[PDB]
Amino acid sequence: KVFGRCELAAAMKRHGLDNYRGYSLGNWVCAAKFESNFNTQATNRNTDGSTDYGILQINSRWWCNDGRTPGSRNLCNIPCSALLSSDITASVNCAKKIVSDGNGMNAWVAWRNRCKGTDVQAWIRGCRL
Ligand SMILES: CC(=O)N[C@@H]1[C@@H](O)[C@H](O[C@@H]2O[C@H](CO)[C@@H](O[C@@H]3O[C@H](CO)[C@@H](O[C@@H]4O[C@H](CO)[C@@H](O)[C@H](O)[C@H]4NC(C)=O)[C@H](O)[C@H]3NC(C)=O)[C@H](O)[C@H]2NC(C)=O)[C@@H](CO)O[C@H]1O
Ligand SMILES: [Cl-]
Ligand SMILES: [Cl-]
Ligand SMILES: [Cl-]
Ligand SMILES: [Cl-]
Ligand code: NA
Repeated sequence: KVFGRCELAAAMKRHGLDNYRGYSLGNWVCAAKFESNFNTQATNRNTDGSTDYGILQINSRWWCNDGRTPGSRNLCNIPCSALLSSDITASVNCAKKIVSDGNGMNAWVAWRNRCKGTDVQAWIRGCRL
């Protein structure tokens, strides 16, 4: 599923991601834009053999099981394929664990390089919410 911008903002807010660990909704929408282009089916292979999955490009080295990242963890206790669902519940629940793990949203490379420090509230402009 390719979400619209406000559609994704609304889904994230409903699932309690807005202001989670102090990160306003626009931070999360910006992160999703540049991680996945709002596409729940996005995947990307990393140099270490891990893969990033879904709307928030969650990495199999730490967070989910894909059976092909030897020596990795599965800290969200989920198959990585669950992070590709049109329903973003699994991705949001896992993202809450990630952003709580010490480094905040710096876990998302695209957030750190393209969203952090910018006018992220613009990502929810026009949305009813
Ligand atoms: C080349 C490149 O940049 N590729 C991107 C991927 O790196 C990225 O997916 C992210 O992958 C990184 C690296 O594996 C991962 O970051 C690591 O996360 C773990 C878990 O949170 C950290 O370990 C914690 O460190 C804190 C701080 O000391 C400890 O307090 C805590 O106890 C540790 N937790 C555990 C379980 O040990 C690592 O420190 C951290 N490493 C680095 C270098 O930051 C991110 O979590 C991954 N992000 C996501 C969203 O999964 C991927 C993301 O889409 O994007 C690639 O492009
Ligand atoms: Cl957009
Ligand atoms: Cl594995
Ligand atoms: Cl980047
Ligand atoms: Cl915001
Ligand atoms: Na894993």
